Amino acid sequence: MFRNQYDNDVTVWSPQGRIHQIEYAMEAVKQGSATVGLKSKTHAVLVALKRAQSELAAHQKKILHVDNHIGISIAGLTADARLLCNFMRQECLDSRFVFDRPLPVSRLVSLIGSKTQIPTQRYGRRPYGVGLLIAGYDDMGPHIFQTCPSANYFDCRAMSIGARSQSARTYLERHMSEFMECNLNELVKHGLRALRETLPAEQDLTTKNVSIGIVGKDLEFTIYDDDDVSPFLEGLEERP
Amino acid sequence: MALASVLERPLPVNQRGFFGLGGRADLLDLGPGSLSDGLSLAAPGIEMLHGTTTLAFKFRHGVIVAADKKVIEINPYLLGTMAGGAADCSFWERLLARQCRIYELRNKERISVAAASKLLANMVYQYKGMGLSMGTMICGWDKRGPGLYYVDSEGNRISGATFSVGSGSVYAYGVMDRGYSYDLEVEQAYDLARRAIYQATVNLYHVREDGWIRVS
Amino acid sequence: AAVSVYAPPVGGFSFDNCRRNAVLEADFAKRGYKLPKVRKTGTTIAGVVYKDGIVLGADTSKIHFISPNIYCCGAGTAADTDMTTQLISSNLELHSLSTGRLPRVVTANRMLKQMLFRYQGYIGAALVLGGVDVTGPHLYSIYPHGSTDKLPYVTMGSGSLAAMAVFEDKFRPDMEEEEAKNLVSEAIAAGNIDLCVISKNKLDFLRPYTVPNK
Amino acid sequence: FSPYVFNGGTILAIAGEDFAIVASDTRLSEGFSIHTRDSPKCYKLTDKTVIGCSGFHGDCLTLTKIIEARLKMYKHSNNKAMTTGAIAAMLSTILYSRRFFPYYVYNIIGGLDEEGKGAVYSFDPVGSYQRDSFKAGGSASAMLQPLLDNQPLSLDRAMRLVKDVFISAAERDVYTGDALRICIVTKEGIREETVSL
Amino acid sequence: MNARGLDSIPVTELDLLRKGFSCVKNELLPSHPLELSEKNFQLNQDKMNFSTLRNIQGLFAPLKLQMEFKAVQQVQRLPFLSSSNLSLDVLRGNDETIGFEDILNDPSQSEVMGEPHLMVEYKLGLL
Amino acid sequence: NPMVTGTSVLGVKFEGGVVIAADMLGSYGSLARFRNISRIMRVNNSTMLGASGDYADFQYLKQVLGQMVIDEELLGDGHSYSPRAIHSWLTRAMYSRRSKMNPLWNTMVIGGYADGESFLGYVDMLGVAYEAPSLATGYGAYLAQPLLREVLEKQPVLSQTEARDLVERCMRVLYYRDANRFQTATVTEKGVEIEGPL
Amino acid sequence: AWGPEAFTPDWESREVSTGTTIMAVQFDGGVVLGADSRIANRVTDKLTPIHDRIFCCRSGSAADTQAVADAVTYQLGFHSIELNEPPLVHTAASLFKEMCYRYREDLMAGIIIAGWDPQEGGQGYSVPMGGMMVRQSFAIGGSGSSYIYGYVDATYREGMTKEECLQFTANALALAMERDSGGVIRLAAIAESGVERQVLLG
Amino acid sequence: IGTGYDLSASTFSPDGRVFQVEYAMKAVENSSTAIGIRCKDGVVFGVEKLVLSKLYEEGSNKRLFNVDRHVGMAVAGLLADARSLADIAREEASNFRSNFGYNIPLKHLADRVAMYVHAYTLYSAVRPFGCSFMLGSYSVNDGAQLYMIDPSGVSYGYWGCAIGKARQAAKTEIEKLQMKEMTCRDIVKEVAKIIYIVHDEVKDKAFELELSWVGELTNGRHEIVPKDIREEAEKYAKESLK
Amino acid sequence: SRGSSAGFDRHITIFSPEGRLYQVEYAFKAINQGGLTSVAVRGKDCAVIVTQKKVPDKLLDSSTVTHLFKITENIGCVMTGMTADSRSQVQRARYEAANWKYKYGYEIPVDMLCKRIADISQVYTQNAEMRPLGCCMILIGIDEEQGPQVYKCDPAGYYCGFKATAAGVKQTESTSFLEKKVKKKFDWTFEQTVETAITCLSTVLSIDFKPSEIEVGVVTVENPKFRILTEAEIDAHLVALAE
Repeated sequence: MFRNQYDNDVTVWSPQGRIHQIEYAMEAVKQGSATVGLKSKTHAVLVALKRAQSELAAHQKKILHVDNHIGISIAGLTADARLLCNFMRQECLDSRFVFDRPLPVSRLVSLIGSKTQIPTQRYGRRPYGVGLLIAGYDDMGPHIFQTCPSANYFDCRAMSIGARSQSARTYLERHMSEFMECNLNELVKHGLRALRETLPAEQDLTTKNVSIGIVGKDLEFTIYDDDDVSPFLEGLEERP
Repeated sequence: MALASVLERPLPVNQRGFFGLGGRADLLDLGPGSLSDGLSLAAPGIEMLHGTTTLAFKFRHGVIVAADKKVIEINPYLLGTMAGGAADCSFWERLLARQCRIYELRNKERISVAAASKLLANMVYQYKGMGLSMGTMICGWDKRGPGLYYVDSEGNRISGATFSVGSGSVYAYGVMDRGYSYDLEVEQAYDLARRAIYQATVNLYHVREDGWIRVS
Repeated sequence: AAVSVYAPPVGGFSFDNCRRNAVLEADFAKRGYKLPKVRKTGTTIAGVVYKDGIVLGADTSKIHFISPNIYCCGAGTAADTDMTTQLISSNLELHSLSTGRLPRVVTANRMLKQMLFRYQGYIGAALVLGGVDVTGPHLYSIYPHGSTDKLPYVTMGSGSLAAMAVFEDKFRPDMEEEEAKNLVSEAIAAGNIDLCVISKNKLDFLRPYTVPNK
Repeated sequence: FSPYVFNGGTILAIAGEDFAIVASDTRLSEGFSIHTRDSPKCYKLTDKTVIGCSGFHGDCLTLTKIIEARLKMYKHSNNKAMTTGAIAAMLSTILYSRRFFPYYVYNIIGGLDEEGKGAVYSFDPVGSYQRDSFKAGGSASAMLQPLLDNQPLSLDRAMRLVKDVFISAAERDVYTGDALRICIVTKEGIREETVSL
Repeated sequence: MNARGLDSIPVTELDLLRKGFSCVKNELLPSHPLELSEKNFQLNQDKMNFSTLRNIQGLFAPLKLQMEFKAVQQVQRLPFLSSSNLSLDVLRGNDETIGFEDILNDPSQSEVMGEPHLMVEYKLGLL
Repeated sequence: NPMVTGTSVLGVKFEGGVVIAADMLGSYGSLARFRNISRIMRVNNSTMLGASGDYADFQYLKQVLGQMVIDEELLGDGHSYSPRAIHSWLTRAMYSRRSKMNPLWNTMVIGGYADGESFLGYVDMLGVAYEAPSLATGYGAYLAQPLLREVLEKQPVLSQTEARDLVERCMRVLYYRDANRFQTATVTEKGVEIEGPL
Repeated sequence: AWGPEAFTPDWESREVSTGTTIMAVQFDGGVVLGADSRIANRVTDKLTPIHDRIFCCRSGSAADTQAVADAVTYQLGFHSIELNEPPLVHTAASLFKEMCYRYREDLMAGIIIAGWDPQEGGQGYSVPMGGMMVRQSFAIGGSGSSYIYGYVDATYREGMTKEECLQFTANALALAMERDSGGVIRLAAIAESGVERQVLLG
Repeated sequence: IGTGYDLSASTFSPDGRVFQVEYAMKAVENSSTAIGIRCKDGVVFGVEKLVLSKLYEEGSNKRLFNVDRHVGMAVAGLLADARSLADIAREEASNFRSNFGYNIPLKHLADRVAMYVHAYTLYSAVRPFGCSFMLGSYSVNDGAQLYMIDPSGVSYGYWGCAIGKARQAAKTEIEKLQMKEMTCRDIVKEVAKIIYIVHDEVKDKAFELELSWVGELTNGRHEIVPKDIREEAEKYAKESLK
Repeated sequence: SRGSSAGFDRHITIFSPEGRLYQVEYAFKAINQGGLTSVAVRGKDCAVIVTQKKVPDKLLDSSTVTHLFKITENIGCVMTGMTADSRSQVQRARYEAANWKYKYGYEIPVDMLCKRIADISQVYTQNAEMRPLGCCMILIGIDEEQGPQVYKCDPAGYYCGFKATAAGVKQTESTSFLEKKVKKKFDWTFEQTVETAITCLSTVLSIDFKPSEIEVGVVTVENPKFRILTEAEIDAHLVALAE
């Protein structure tokens, strides 16, 4: 009742010391579709669920390509995702050109956070309404990072974002102790089983609504779509 | 960094790595850029066409241009010739072709010879004295009949019924002046052009209503 | 309204006739003609610091006015000397009006030095500056490139060698006013004569500043 | 202060019906002194194109880095690898971007085209280019072009010819290296081997 | 020390009556050694003050000065009329000194002036 | 406007790392009175740098490089600059400064030992860079490069003591060419150790 | 060529110099700064005070050196008020070096700095043309820098008394000035108790 | 009551107060408690770090930064503002070292950062920061030093400080220590014990203790506490709880 | 800028129907938020500044809590009001004094410094983007021809020179006491000035002072440099007053 005056801008503090527009922007992440990202001792895997407007339209793509060793997944708005992807690509390109070395994922995500913090303090701007999942590989091994509209980033070992991702998070927490020993197979399967918990109990996963991205010790970032996903889907069970 | 963003004027002082009167500021941005196009400011062997002779004249049935490649096909309906610096001719005539295509797309009607020649002269006039060297004859056919113009890097732009530039310019020009005639058939025009280019010391083009063709 | 104007104009010096004059002078010299020249002043000037004041001398007025207690002499290009002196006088009058008391010699010296250094020595104006303030008498020497120099006696002009020799021969610290006047007159004549005397007894530093007449 | 320094080198290119050959020496020098005896001047751009440049060394390094960055940009934007003709046109535009302060570099591009045949392009420090069947560049191009002109072939005879041309040119030139590198572009990929000189 | 200061030929691939009588070659180099120095005196002075203030005190001081300048320089007349620049002069410290920019070529009595809408559009960045 | 040469800097590669020797002399022109100044920099645990040319530019680059190393080690994420990264950054900086006709008058030699493999690079004021088993820049550049080149050609693999002796004898020959002090630095698995003056 | 041999702009020989001679010598308790006289002048002070215990001497163009000294005095005073402590000689030397190095292509300025601070005692720094910054036991600049360098280097010893240092500096300056001139030599001894200036004539 | 005068940072209440700054200071009390104690020969920090889920790594979203080689920092409040202020402090220290060639004194760094924070409470185009932080350092010629800065822009020197949700109880517990006559090895255990006492388990499921000191033991360097000492301190605190 | 609030009371650039600005008056009210009082007295050959010192906590470091600053080597200061605003204005004053010295070649006078600060502060009153600072500044110093000088400026941009001024919560009572003393007699020595300055605050606040509860800064003709007295000297003065 008393909140109507203090929730119209990001430059106004509420009498309880809260910025309501940041909390409102954090709710745009739950407007997308579920995404799951996990890692092992050698590889890093991203799994995403695609939606389509109608039966006569192609499914929207969720997994993008940033560099030979970095890839991202999107859940939220689209324009913000495109802008952030352009920024990531430019930074990686500049670092490689200048130093003849790949840009570390930690430095890249720190740059992302520093850039995203600004529009939450000045007038005439709005926060970025997008959440990302970043998978990379460098001298320290595989990495999985999560980004938030509030300019906050975390270093995870397995994370899920999107709509109705609580089930995926619960499954990942339950099966966390077996991830570090699995090879690429059964790791993609753990990811797919985690993603399958976000669906109604009647329907299953086909080859036209899943995307997979893998980066490893000596394997560059690759995206598998449509018929390329069948080998990973052959061995799944009947949704126990 | 929100206070510095409000001031819409990025000074080197507000950036990182600044100390003293200078600092680690000019050594920060060393990337390859994103997207633009612009010639560099002023501070080896440059290929130039020296032993080349060209010839062009217009008559009732169109424009005939011959040379000894050395002729640029700008459009299906426009023709050009190079003399001097090859790179400059190629670059600026590519720009002219792009401009003509833009005009046709916008206005749904092909550009005229006079407009194209004026555009080329305007583009090449901005860099007078910088070092550019080019000489071009532009041929075409539009709603006002055949056209023929001469454009160079000195700002000259003239129109006439007979032109010739090259090492053997004098002899060929004299021959085709002696043998010229406005009411001339295509075969006699071909013979006159061949004889003139032979006495100058073989390509041959012919512009018509609906685009140019190659004779030999 | 002009159809070729995009931004408002500004003030200051104008460099429109630089290249045109550069080629025109060469052509005229090649064909052997004459062009107008710049007026110059080269008469000798001098100054000395006696017990309780400053004595400035010049030969034929040529002694500029900067303040009731500060005076200056110039040599070089007449227009530059006049302009610099007038600008400094106006700025010092504004300063005195704001601060409510008579100015200091060091302030004028600093302003002149910074101006001359700013214009990179293209404004030819060699000056002899002297005055008296609460601290005491002072005398300076400024040069066209912006370098000052504080001395008890200075000379400038074509015949400055004889004057400098006379000063070296017959200078003594803390002399009387008449002796200083005679010394300045003799040094100037060794190269009519105008003398300016600024004495501490004719100035009051305990009263509010009031604008003089000119 | 001269911002230009000449470094020796010699490059060659032969175009075949289903193959392309690019070869160069491996010496870096400053006229009298010898910098290194191992410095190949052939760089692989994609799986079907190779570029070889000689002249001022710093300009060569900068040009190669810029070309690679532009290739990555195009691949990201258009979701496919760019062909040989597009590379040639882009390089011509890049070179003409500095008309009033030119790169002191001579380039030769060799590779396969869309139809699967050999293609060779030769440039000038300003940007003019054209398609050829065989081209020789570098310092010793003037004394090497007539030999090739007075002398399409199969892969083995072309390799034999390339070997004899460089062995004859090295003995009469003061900038040729102590080793020869040959890059072969075919439909199965790219392979290269070094021949001692 | 305030007076000592320390590849832009675009091709349209990103009206000739309005602009004329200008070539790149002549504007490549200055005509006099004092031309650029005099044209950019105030900018150089501001840069020097910002540099020394940032090196001695910190980031806050130059940022506050620039913020004050920007805020006070937004309440002026439209560009086709002459303004007084009172508060900007007070903040900048030039309220008690006279230079050569004030007594030479009074900008309030200029001999040329363009159309109003054109200048307002040019200042906004549209043209 | 007049130009004078610079002091001599030497470098060789051995089994465990690299050896660099530099001259303690100030300058060969009018600055000969600024004697006993060091020209060898330790960048980090696996990189050392030697310079020959103008001293003010050397000090400026020393400041910048030390600040960069401190900045990278503050984060503590486990990543450090390799010798090749320093080589590339120096080459780009030299080329960028040259393109504006305001070059940095220097000629650097970089040595390091990372991942069990030695490194040895060369950068000048024009942006020319390469790697060689041995390098020599300065007053006796043409009188020392062929000697080291042939010595290393005879024996491709050299030990630490042999490399040190070769450097010492080359410096002795250079002094005998025209008639004092120098210092030597070594990079190996232990780290960067500097001994001098001698 | 210029690549492998690492050629140098050689700043000190850009123009011929016929100025005075300046010297700074360190003794146990502090530093002694002196300058000679060698047209007009002969009543001019060649020592410019930067602070209460920091001085400097200039070589090269007069206007450029005076402007640099004025700016440095500004910056040092501001910094000392800000930090609330007496300044250090190293800070003044760094402040000189910044402008002497950034403007090496525009000004002809050579500075020598001498002073005393409670943390490191008497110090003397040299900032010749080009921007070099080196601390030395004894620093020589001007015109006799080549004529008296050998004698000064041979004769100089470790920390001595103030009077002996003054005598040594006076002797070196006199030998520098009588090269074949003037008669006025100015000296200044800087210690903890304060500066002690004196002039030698005849 | 300041209704109507609390929508901008450039508006004065009828009794002479700015309410946006007060709301910003109120916002700090929404985060966990961090304490810092200055002792005879060093400074030791301690942060009660809550755990959000078990899917995060060990070193995620830390609250102890390394501003320089000799300066530590502990934050409380909004995290993004804390990262921004840490970047600002690093830049200031680097600039001072580059200009003057030696390590920046702690008081000067505190003054610089405090003025930068205060500059945001003057204009209507930005909003005040929402985080507090503390700085600590040690050197042979100066000794240990500790400072606090709050969103209004006021800095002071302290012998023992506490910021966050439960600063009152933490201050009460600290005020019973003779920190002037003890050593870092004897202060780590006290810091851990105070953190454990202050923590409330009903409204907070679990937490991880975070510690770091700077002083003579580390030779003037800011470092993370070794794992064994952390384990010993935690065991002692748990025993003292009983 | 996000606009201007509507009302005769909620913005700086809006005149009341009776013709008065209220944000400036509210800034004046903001001075009394600290709760301290300051007194400045000018003597025959000296000037003295006295102010309170409140240290509420026991974990605080009393060495870092102060309100007497130093602008130049011969100018003192004392601030009342918001701490951060006071410190920011002190930094600005230091910069202005340094700039004046560089530009004119000699030390800035006290009245000139006060006028410069007031002129800067007036601009915040006539623009919609900036707000006044809630503090007041008192400066002391010694002139060449004239003796001691005491000056004061306020958030509105008005400055004046006084013989004995005060600021804070007890400004009115301090002013009345000082008026009575000055009207009675003004010829004071160094000892008398400090004694009366302490006595005014003591008799207004009705507190028997302690050496650690006040701080004093003096300027004298013999030693024209700003100096802050120590606890021993303050205690000696207090003992002399008590006896």
